[PDB]
Amino acid sequence: GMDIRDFFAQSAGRWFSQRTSHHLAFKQTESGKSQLTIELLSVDDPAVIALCQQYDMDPAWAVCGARVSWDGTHEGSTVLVPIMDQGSRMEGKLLREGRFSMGSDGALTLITEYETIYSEERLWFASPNLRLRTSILKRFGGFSMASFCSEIRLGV
Amino acid sequence: GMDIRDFFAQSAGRWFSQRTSHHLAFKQTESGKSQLTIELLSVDDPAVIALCQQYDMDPAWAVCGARVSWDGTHEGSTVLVPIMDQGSRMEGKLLREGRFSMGSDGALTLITEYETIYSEERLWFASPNLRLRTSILKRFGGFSMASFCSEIRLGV
Repeated sequence: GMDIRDFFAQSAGRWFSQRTSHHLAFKQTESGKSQLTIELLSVDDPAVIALCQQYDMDPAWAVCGARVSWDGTHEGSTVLVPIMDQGSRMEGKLLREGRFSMGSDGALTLITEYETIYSEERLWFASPNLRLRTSILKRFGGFSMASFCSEIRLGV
Repeated sequence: GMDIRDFFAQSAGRWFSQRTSHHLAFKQTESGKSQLTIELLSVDDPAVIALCQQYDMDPAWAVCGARVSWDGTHEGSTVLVPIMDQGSRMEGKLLREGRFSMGSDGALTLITEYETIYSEERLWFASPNLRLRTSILKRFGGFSMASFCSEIRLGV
């Protein structure tokens, strides 16, 4: 019964991420460990504002933001900012430095599609310290990748 | 918007299964390929009846059944039979040779818990020829396993 802002807040913190990807066509599989740092940003934060106008958007719509940093294979940091839909607290657009949807079950779904490339990710908490996510990648008329991630909260 | 019977019918067929499991506590991971054969059984089928009475159940409740066979590491075959809930076509009990729940999104959820061991699996179709499933295993007060499976329909 939580919304995006709640989901974003919950995600905040340091996590150990274990990723496994299945390459459908080649019946292969590659896995990789990684560290993740999710810090919730306030609508006031300059990073948020920058992204909004960047996407030609008004910061008055940004409900919150987040800075996701990783490390492990490659590494970096990106900022995400959700823009609400007409009178909605569950669906809208997600600005990346794509569309999102919060569901009754408390799981977030992200969808970004260009032309032949469709990407669908689903994130959810199995525990306040266990975030999981699945995803599929469709490309040139065929599914090409299916992935899973286990993220356990670190602490410190 | 499909129900169990529909989900069971859809699952029927031969599939190539790719499984990856993440062992949380030890930050490990093991993957394995496998073949799967799902044949839908009718309430009339003797295998179904046997299981019902076996679970001290009346075959008049069984909406359908299924024989799941696999191969690859270990191998075998088991039968599953869903028993409906009072005036319900989405939730109920699942007899294994545990509780189930069909959702609006068309994804099935299976839950079986003894005492300290909790098991939650979620199956769904990303395509009529792509069935996916995630799961978590809680044991002795701690999550111990998270898994993902990609199943692409074979044919023949």
